[PDB]
Amino acid sequence: DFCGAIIPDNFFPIEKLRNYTQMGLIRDFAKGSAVIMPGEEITSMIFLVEGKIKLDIIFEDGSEKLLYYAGGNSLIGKLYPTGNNIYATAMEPTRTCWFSEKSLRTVFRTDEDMIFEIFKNYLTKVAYYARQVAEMNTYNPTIRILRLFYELCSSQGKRVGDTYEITMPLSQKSIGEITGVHHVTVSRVLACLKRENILDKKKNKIIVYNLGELKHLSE
Amino acid sequence: DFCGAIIPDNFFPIEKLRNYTQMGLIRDFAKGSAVIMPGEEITSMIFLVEGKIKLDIIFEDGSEKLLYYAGGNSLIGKLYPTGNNIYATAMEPTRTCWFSEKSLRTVFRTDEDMIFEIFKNYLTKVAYYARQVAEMNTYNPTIRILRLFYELCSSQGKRVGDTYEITMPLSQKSIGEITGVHHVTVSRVLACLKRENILDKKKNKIIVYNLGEL
Ligand SMILES: O=C(O)Cc1ccc(O)c(Cl)c1
Ligand SMILES: O=C(O)Cc1ccc(O)c(Cl)c1
Ligand SMILES: O=C(O)Cc1ccc(O)c(Cl)c1
Repeated sequence: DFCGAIIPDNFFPIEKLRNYTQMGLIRDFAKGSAVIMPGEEITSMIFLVEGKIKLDIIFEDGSEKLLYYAGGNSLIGKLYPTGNNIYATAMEPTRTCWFSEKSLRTVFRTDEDMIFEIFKNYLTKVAYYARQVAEMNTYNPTIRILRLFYELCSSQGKRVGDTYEITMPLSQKSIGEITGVHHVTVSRVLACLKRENILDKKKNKIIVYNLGELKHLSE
Repeated sequence: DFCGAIIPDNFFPIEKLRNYTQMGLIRDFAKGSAVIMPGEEITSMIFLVEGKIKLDIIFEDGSEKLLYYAGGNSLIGKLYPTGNNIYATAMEPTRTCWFSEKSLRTVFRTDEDMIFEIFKNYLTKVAYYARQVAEMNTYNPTIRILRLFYELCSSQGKRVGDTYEITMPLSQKSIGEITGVHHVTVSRVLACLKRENILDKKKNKIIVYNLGEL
């Protein structure tokens, strides 16, 4: 039920939509191709059967920002017009299933539970972005990075000996995209955390040596 | 079906839920009372039958921010736990209707259209906050105040003579709450826009003398 998200990646997946894909339209996308073209008006939920999509917002002046990443069993909830210009691209070969409003009616008539999984998915997203705005108005850049690593360890940290391991690739670029923080500050904070023997943000893994001090510093 | 919003106030109203409130639980709140108490686990959608609610988030250090205002026909979508601490107060006497998951099944088994109205309401909320995150990572505080005014004018501004008039109560305080800007910046921007002959943020109205400039 739990509709929390720490990072804007794989928001509340709904594997069970796989059972309904013959009610929608299968559309495939080569690596680097546009799932949602800039300016295109989308009026379908887009279910990600397999692959990976990066979904950005583009402003009036052409400026572009990450909204989220999506992988297998993710849902793009763009059933109605929103006034935002979205650009979504396939990061690898990607199979999607596009569900119109009418096709969704057929889904819910078959399985009423699908309704509530989609509410979960929407709610996850609201809670994540609403919190993020508030947090950006409350904590400074270094604090946001520390709060991110703390929350991530608290959530996903697996006790390996005297440490917690977070088994994920989280690049410096992505931490910047997520936190809004510029690259030099991201570099500097990561480097201190490692020099202070607190955490070591590696390529394929984050090792937290001293979670109590990360928590303390995040405050 | 338009799911845009400029102001985090009265997100996508669903007046038709008025038809189904006998399927939920009616709860009234006096002015100043908590609809959602800080630290309360909410597992209900809450429909606002009449009145007005200010809905905030609270962080672990007790610091607090506005998420949104809500009036008649508004929906609070907190059906499941989110991990956020939410405090929602009645700004005037307010009648609410709480829908559990169970009761929402009853509603949807009666009228399938209500599922899509709820999707519209959620979508409007995701589109609002997601844009705002990105906006905050792209544009400095002053530019976000100027974007607020321009967007407001070209959606709601009625072309009256030489100027542009937007009929709404938008206080300096709430301009800050929305844009994330400190009160002193908001004053020093607004008193500029009047002095330059571009905008006047009077109490009840907003008069844009030059939209091209804005
Ligand atoms: O990934 C698949 O399920 C099939 C698929 C989809 C999209 C593509 O561009 C390719 Cl090469 C294959
Ligand atoms: O399309 C929008 O404006 C925002 C958005 C983007 C992607 C999604 O999955 C959702 Cl629910 C909304
Ligand atoms: O509960 C949250 O975490 C955020 C939130 C608040 C109010 C709402 O109406 C929704 Cl859909 C989400």
